Amino acid sequence: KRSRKESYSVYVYKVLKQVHPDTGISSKAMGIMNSFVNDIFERIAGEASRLAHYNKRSTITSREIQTAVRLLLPGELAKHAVSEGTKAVTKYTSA
Amino acid sequence: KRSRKESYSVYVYKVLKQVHPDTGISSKAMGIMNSFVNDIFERIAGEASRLAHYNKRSTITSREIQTAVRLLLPGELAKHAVSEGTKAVTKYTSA
Amino acid sequence: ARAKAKTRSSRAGLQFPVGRVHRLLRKGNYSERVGAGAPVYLAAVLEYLTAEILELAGNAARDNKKTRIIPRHLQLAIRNDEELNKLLGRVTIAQGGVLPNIQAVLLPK
Amino acid sequence: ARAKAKTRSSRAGLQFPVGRVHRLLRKGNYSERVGAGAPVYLAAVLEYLTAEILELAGNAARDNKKTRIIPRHLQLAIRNDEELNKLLGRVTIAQGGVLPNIQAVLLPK
Amino acid sequence: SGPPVSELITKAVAASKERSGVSLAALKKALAAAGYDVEKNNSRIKLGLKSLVSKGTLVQTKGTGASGSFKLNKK
Amino acid sequence: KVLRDNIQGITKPAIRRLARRGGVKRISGLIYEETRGVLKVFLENVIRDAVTYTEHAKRKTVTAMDVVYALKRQGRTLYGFGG
Amino acid sequence: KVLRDNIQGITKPAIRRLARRGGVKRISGLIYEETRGVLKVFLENVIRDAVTYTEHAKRKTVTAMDVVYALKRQGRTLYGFGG
Amino acid sequence: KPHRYRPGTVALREIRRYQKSTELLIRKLPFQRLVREIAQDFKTDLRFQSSAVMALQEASEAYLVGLFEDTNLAAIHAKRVTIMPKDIQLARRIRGE
Amino acid sequence: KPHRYRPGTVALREIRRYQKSTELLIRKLPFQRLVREIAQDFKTDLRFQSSAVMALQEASEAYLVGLFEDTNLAAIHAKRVTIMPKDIQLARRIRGE
DNA sequence: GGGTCCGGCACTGGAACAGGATGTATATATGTGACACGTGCCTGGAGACTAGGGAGTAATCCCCTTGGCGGTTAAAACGCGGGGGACAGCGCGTACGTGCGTTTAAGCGGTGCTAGAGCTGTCTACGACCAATTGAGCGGCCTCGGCACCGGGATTCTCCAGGGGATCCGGATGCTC
DNA sequence: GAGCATCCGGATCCCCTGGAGAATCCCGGTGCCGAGGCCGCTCAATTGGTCGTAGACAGCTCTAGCACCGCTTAAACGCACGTACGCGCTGTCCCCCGCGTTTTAACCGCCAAGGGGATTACTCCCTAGTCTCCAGGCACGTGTCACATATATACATCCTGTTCCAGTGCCGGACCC
Repeated sequence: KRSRKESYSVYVYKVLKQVHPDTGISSKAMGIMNSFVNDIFERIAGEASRLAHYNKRSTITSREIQTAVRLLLPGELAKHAVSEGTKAVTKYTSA
Repeated sequence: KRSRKESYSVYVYKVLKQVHPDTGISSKAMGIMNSFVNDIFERIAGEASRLAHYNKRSTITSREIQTAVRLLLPGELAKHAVSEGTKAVTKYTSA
Repeated sequence: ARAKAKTRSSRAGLQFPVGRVHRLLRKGNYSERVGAGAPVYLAAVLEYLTAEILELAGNAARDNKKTRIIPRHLQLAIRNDEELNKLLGRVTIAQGGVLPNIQAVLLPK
Repeated sequence: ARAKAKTRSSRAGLQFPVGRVHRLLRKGNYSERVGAGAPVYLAAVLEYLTAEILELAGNAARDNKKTRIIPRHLQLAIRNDEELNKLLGRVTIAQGGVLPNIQAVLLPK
Repeated sequence: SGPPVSELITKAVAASKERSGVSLAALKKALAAAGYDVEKNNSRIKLGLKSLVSKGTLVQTKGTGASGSFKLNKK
Repeated sequence: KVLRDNIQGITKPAIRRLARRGGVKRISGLIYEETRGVLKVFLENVIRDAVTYTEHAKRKTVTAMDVVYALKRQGRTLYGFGG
Repeated sequence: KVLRDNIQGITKPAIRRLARRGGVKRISGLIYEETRGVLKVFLENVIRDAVTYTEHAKRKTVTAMDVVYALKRQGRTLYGFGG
Repeated sequence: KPHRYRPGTVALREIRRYQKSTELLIRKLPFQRLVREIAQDFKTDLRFQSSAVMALQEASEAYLVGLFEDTNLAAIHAKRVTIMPKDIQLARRIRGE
Repeated sequence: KPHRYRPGTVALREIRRYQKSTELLIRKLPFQRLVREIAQDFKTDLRFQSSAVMALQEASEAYLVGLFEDTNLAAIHAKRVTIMPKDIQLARRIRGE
């Protein structure tokens, strides 16, 4: 009897097959990516927690997620990231 | 009147009375010490949150505060802080 | 009787589980109260970062004519981009190695 | 029939506000709950740190024949103790300046 | 009294007489081995070598000024 | 109204006196524009973060709070202006 | 069980190979003892952090998670060990 | 004949002078104009608290002076006392910037 | 006469070879023994899982290799090809430890 | 006829080009085990409704921020000069580089034991929440002495203008041819 | 009798010290404004009771980690030859401190006017919570082909011989005295 451990494996596999149908991965680099998603998530989420506590807002909002993304990510990644995120959240609100 | 601004000024002043009954302190350095208390407070609080999450503990206890005090403070500061804090909590549990 | 099950990532059209990261933000205690659009937004951001780093890794692997990603490819991808280098400066990848960097004074003649 | 309102800093024998620290960790969102001994412990360690800093600051003030402490004296305090230097290496005091430090090659023969 | 440094330098350049000129470090160590306070006489040996090369009794091989290697004249 | 050349407003003897605060004895001519540039980079990097903090605040004024806050995020937290 | 002199257990050619990783052309023979010293200092700091992490957990065995966690709080993050 | 000190002796004296000092070195108005100028290229119509631009100002000489002992160590490393921008580039590259 | 390359060329070939390489570079068992050796001093009877030891291995190698590009920058800075312990020391000092 | 000065030539030092050795790269064969795909399941995600509250927005004021105007001078700007380094070259001593052999201990494969990791169940200690109420904590305000600025006199630092010792150079002296 | 060797004393240059000036240090003096303390207020701390719930512990399994053991070389190490730097020193050129004068805009201070900071009142959008349901992701099993490894060619590259060009020192001739 074992305990299942959560991860992000199949989702990164789906992203790989979307960007490259015919390429593989190593399991070590897969652990690299799972830790990568966790670490970048922790950075962005900690920035959002700080931005929430700063202006006396007890609610984290996608607006301050946007400020955190523009904060941590320098340059071109920020403008791309806000682009897919705005179209994604408009798609979410539309359905 | 006005809404208030929470501070740590007079506590630094009365600690000055405890350690040096004769000397005074400037308001600029007093704001520095309020910044100092907030900075060390948020560092220890953040490490407390990490040690809580990391063992899947959702109670902030005195023990991981002791570990984080050991962890951030180097050496002599850490050990004397452990001694003084254990002294304080033994007086606290003894009402 | 009840509506057909449809995950919110699919309604967004995104690949990482928005529900899972939403739960992880709930139990991270990074806020008392969490809005609906923020996990979708965060998921989309992580998808763009993963998409760009994997396309860089895929071109690196195609350069090395290996079909499968090795952490050497991932190190070469993350370090040959100056902007991701600024994003991930103080980190080393396990079994990553380093970029080819030889200084001109070390070369002969 | 309620008992006399005494303070938890007093039963702790401490002067830093233990209840205020307890409140600020309660609304700081670092866990769902906090034990009783943790804010007492953190108020204790903060009080020791401030006692150390201001003891060195008052000694530096007496060094400069002054009964009033300037942030310059805080520089002479923290930057001349290596353990506090390791505590606060990355911080700068506003209107504080730097210790007098001259490299040995700079002085003439 | 004692002989001045110039005769010692002529003996130093005549001591080895390899194909290139004798160097400044080699002549300093030659003065140290024969017996001389080379530590406090750096300006002295500089002016002496410049004075002797100005007469043409010894000629410069490669260097400029006090640097380089030093070898005796044609005759 | 608009401004074009304020990097020359950080003058030569002021940079010199800063180098005295750094303990630098003698300062070459090519130093000056390099210090101006690295000053420009550090300032733009912090003020961009600060103005994003203000845009989060929906506030048209740069406050000392967000300056201390952005310098805290950039690993150079400053003492004496919090609160 | 007792180990005393494994500080010399890292060999001289191992330090040469790390120097080749660092792009060192010519390495001095005097480098090795101070590299061993700074290596011991860095390991001492990180395992001090790690043993505090594990004695918090009341565990006598330290994990890779604790290693990457301690290196995370030091600002020398690694990836790929459950972090 | 007017007196004239050897160079560096004066320089060491004002090193001691401003180093025992605690006051500001850079003029606040041209620098504050520079702050408005660099803020202008991102969003128009910004306003600045006086204490805010001052706090940014001590942040400025803080980073500058720290880079300066960095470059001072770099310059004495090369057996020199003259500072060159190549030392500054070294300091920026070791600092991670 | 048997063949022999000039100094540095073999070293530069080692640079290309090992920098192209990705494998773990220090010996596993003596380094693991050293980690235990340091480990008894702070707490007795400490046990290791192997992946933690490889993690410390890669961490040590990463910290060292970064210090060696730092000292290469220092050696170029002092117009040298050799690093000397003051190069490493000033690398430590500018990194702020 | 000797002394000296110039030109040439052959000997030696230092560059251009082919050639061998070798390590590194490329082509082809082979197994294997880690990548990948299919299954069971079950928990983690989701749909609906409810409660409740954090927050968006109108309003206001005020105060703190921005704009402008006169005066003074400290600081900036420019120029002359002079001096301290920057740095290139050369050479010498040395300190690793590398290439051989040797010892060994790391590395690999195999096996037993266990101690701790970890999972499950208890349940008791303990923390969160909330009505009520108070005393410490902060805004406001007001006085004063420690201190910032001002001025006068010593002291230490700096730099430059005279004295002492070593050195080099020229003249006297003796000796020998 | 004089040409040369030698010795000895005088000029000269570098080092070595005393005195003048000046920048800072130290001793009074004055008026000022931050600070410390009184005072009023009001709000978060405190008590106490309850309610739920979460971590500490007992116990039980099972997993990889520790220990032991036997081959088997890759590497650790040492030594010796050798070549390639580190740096010490100085020559030389040049670039930048220092000091003075002239300019200029910074600082101050003085005054007007309003932009949004900040707070309050309101009313409403949004989202934790909970019960229920069901399906995608992960443990698990398996199978299987890109890749690690081995082996046979091919070429770059790197050092060296060999071959030609240039410097130069020594020898031969010519001039001049």
